[PDB]
Amino acid sequence: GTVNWSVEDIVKGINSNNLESQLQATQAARKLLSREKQPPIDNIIRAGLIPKFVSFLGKTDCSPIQFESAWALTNIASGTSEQTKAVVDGGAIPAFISLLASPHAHISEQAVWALGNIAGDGSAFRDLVIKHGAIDPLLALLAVPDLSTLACGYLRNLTWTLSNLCRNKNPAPPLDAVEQILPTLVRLLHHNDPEVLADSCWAISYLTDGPNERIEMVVKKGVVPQLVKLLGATELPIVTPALRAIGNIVTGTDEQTQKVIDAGALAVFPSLLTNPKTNIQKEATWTMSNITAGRQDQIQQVVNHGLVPFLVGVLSKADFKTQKEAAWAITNYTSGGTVEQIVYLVHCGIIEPLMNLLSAKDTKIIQVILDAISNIFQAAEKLGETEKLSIMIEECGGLDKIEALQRHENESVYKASLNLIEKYFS
Amino acid sequence: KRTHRAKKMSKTH
Repeated sequence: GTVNWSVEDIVKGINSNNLESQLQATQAARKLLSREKQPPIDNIIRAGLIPKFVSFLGKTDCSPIQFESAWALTNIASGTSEQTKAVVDGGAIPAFISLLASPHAHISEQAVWALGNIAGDGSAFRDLVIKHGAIDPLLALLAVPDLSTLACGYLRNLTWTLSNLCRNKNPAPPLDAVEQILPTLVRLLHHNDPEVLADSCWAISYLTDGPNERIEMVVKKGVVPQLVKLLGATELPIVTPALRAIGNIVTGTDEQTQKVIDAGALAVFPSLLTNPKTNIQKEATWTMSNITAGRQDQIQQVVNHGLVPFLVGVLSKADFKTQKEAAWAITNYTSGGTVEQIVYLVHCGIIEPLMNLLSAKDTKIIQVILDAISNIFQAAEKLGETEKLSIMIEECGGLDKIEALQRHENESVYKASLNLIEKYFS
Repeated sequence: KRTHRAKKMSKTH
């Protein structure tokens, strides 16, 4: 009956003066817009149908046309920015917020979903959705004693939409919206559905991707231990955002970073730094690099947890981008560590893979490595053992690599190397 | 210190 209508038949039905004809035609639009290959979103927009769909959202007396129109609009709003905008410019935002209170769960859920698509377009629409008062009624849908009594699909949608309200930057969401959402998010993060957990992690990851005061608002809610537990989950779609959030946190103050350590994060790193997914290995190593940029007692915990050999491992063999994070981690460690910590690093075998990386054609990694080498020499000066290190560097091919880099195009590179040769190899 | 979830989703069924 409503399979494969043409756009002009949809239009004819929608402009009939007959609410049931209008319902049918709307559902026909919903089915066109639901198909996998190339839903004709532009054709429906150009036929002028958005304003009619939007007025159908307000038909309380006809729940099925509210549902079909909400579903149609959700799929228009899922497309490009220009398509999401046509939905917003039709007045959809306030009309979807009013349907959040619908007694029909499947309608309320559709409105949740549509608002998530709108907010997911970017900061401006996210902030407009917020200004129109969406957060109170979204959160009231989750004001239940036990999230387990909600339908699973519905909870997941609510979680995803909330995550889109937490998204983006330039600007980040209003501080007061973040304060209002956070307690519900903390509760979703203790829920047992893997997709709610994933999306709650994603939300927390967005909220920690910012300056220290943004990180603080999250860390103060006590979530860091739960994030560490999710870090150890078997599902990759959970570990990925949990690790992004932990990483973001450790870009903050040394005290914020200490909370991550205190909660036991370092114990999961032997597995993250060997994870078969190269993106996890990369972000794990990035995260290490920010922990090795902290204080000496923090560097010591990296040492006590047995993580220096895992950094030697990733330096020795990993995807190139992960190796570049490892080089950063080593330059940070050597720049802030004690003499003893730096010696330990050499005893773990850091020099040979560091030298092997000097033949990379990435001039950033080269500077990072030269800085590390200079720092390690500086610790050896203090013990009077620059020679022993010089020999170690020469024996694995490292002197040849540094000699060459005197003739490198970049300025800091030729300088840094000239220095080392002049200072330690003449 | 140095600084994947779909933005939008269409409903098919």
